[PDB]
Amino acid sequence: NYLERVVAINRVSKVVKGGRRFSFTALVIVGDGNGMVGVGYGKAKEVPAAIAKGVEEARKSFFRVPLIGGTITHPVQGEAAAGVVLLRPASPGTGVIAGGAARAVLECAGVHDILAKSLGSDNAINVVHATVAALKLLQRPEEVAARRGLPIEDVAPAGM
RNA sequence: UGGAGAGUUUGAUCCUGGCUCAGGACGAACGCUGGCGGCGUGCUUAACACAUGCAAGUCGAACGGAAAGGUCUC
Ligand SMILES: [Mg+2]
Ligand SMILES: [Mg+2]
Ligand SMILES: [Mg+2]
Ligand SMILES: [Mg+2]
Ligand SMILES: [Mg+2]
Repeated sequence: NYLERVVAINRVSKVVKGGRRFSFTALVIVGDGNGMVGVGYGKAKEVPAAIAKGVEEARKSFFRVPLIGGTITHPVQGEAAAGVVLLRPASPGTGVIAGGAARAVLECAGVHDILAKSLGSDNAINVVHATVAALKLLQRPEEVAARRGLPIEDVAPAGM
């Protein structure tokens, strides 16, 4: 009952005396589609096995995403090894304006209204890691107001 | 009120970094094809050389007059 997206599958190799031993990696995104998403790498000698391992890794590594009604609360910039991803909230009309990896992550997390731009490296793994880093950096109004005081010193027009 | 990427250096990897493509636009040209209407638009090159016709006249209520028409007129 989850949403699973396999993002990138590539064939890696290792050289031995005989020749090249091939294997497969399959980066997988898994999320409940509502507010919670996980990422798992996964790797094996066969594509379905790698996909499976990615699925269990992601499902074990679920984490929670702060939404404010179908979009993220405030703009953020996430930083992976060398991938840079910029996310900004948008009005309810907009869709998900994102690239491949970022779109996978956001649509599995259950985000409907986002402008996502990748500025650093183009590797899919690092783009995914930067996106999850930005989602970690995200904040909620309720604990920012808990940290500061008098939880009205913000702007909460919609609510619901 | 608005921002999408992909291919390509390696046995494989991650960076750096060029090259290339997917969009739009045109006072356009060319290829194939071609029913109609509405509204626009048409020498971007030789400020090269130009046949022909037309693109600046008007006033008799300023004037002397009488080539033309109309006149009473011989
Ligand atoms: Mg770069
Ligand atoms: Mg080399
Ligand atoms: Mg080597
Ligand atoms: Mg490149
Ligand atoms: Mg000219």
